Amino acid sequence: IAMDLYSPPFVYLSVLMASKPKEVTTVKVKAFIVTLTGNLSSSGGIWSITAKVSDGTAYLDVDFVDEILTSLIGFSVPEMKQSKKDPLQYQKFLEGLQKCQRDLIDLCCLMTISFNPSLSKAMVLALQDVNMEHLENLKKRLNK
Amino acid sequence: AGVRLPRSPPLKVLAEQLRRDAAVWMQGRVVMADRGEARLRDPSGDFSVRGLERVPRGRPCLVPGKYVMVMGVVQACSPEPCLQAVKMTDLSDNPIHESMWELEVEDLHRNIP
Amino acid sequence: DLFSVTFDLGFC
Repeated sequence: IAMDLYSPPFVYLSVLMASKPKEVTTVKVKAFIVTLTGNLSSSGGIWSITAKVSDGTAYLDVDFVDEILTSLIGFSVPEMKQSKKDPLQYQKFLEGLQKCQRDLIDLCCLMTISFNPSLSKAMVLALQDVNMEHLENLKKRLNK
Repeated sequence: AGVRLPRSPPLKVLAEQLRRDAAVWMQGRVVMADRGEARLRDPSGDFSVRGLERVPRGRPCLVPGKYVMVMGVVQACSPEPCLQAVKMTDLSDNPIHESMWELEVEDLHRNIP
Repeated sequence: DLFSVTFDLGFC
């Protein structure tokens, strides 16, 4: 029994590759960021960043939903703009920014990932922090 | 872009698994940390890592009692497995990672022929 | 002017 489609607590990247999906698909891996593949962008009025992540089965280039970043930085793009008018507000941002960098350094958890098979690269939608309920999900899956 | 890493994905492995049996994924409590190196403890046993010399860090200080994941290149399995750190991640935030980790490995190994 | 909170890595 290896249809790891929705089998909790998370699934694997190689399972998804091996399945070869016809259209856009949603999974949870428990992954970590290997590197950042690009600069942090604020273009289009929102945050974006390309990292390469992994779950032990494959590597994956991901983009990041503006929602995640705003929370990690505590600042939206427009709040960033106004954090200039006031310099003390900028300071507070500059922190949120290396705070963001710290976060991504130490980031490892379940990632709701949206894989596009055609244009080949995925896009991280949520980050679930791994809890004890997930722990028991893996006990049952390993037939205990 | 400004990056370079091994062709095949980091494998979830335990100290023992290496010690008994090239780019890997291991975790463990920090037993000793000094300069560019540190010795870790997972439920299987102990393993050394070098080259922290050159990995990114969230906190400037790697202290004993922390729990961390290492993506490393294997060095010399005998007589206790050494690693060459490529990247390292701090998991001390979450007490679960420790509990979970032993299983995380089995589950991967069931799922890859 | 520059952003890119960039953590990033090589080996060898």
